[PDB]
Amino acid sequence: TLEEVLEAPKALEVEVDHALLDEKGVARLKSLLDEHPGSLPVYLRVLGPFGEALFALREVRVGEEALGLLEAEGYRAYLVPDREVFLQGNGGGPKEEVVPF
Amino acid sequence: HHHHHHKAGEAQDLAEGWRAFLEALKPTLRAFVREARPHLEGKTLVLRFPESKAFHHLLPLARAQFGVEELAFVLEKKSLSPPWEAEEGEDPSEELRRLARLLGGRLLWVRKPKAPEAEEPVSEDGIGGNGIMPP
Amino acid sequence: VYGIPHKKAEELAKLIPKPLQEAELRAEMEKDERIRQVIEVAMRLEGLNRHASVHAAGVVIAAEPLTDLVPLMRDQEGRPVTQYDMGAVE
Repeated sequence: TLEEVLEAPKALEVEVDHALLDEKGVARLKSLLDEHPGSLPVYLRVLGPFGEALFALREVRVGEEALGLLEAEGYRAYLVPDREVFLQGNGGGPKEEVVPF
Repeated sequence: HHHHHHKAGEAQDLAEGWRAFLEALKPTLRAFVREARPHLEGKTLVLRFPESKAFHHLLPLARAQFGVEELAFVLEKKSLSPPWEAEEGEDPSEELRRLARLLGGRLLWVRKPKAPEAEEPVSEDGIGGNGIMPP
Repeated sequence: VYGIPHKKAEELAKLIPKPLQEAELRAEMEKDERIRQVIEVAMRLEGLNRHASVHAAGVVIAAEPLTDLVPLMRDQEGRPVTQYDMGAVE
């Protein structure tokens, strides 16, 4: 349910456009993700020429400060629910996710 | 009268108060005074309509009366008008939020039950618990 | 100084209401690193002359010779111009 999603640990998601060359080489995105370590999986929505792609990042885990400081630049970040979390029936749990509703 | 329709119960009882042009509750009135003004004018123009009331005796015809003096309210926004807020509580907020509008949500709030949510769903508990999670 | 691309310049120019000392849309400065210096240099070159010149109606009639108390110039069209301005002459 909605409250089960909203409580489950959230993750950072940036939505970058197609317009970005590879042989600069795209180190700008990698440099700005380095400075803010933590524990949030970074997702990338690349609106390509045909089909909306889904790209979870690599090693970098954000610390929930890099959302606002990234929106300062020409990127549209979000604090979306983490996809990988959706499973199991403990830790939260499903009882505790009914409490906020 | 389009505003007078939008009327969501007690919604417009404050709306008439907030963008005003009244006279300290306004003698012999009423709220709105902007109900009478278009009756005086008689929309759209219309020559055989705004004369009627002036002959017996929109905005300029309304300013031509009128119970002006007072000067209260302005917008359209202005005002007047375990975890919780908190700390304490003003507003401005002293724990969470806001990059307001959010400010405004803490002033209608007090007091003093938590949750709920009301109206209803559903993020005032989450933002609260999330704000407690960073000690 | 000639009229070349005023593409982003006209956009930056239209943000001004006034001097750059007050000018409130400064959020444009944090975006790019190039335009930080453009503004900062511009406001450093703001009040500077900028040259000139003569006054449409300005005429002085001194009792003793002007050259004793006020220094002089001569413009392009051959007018004896005062080096001080309105306020300084008065």
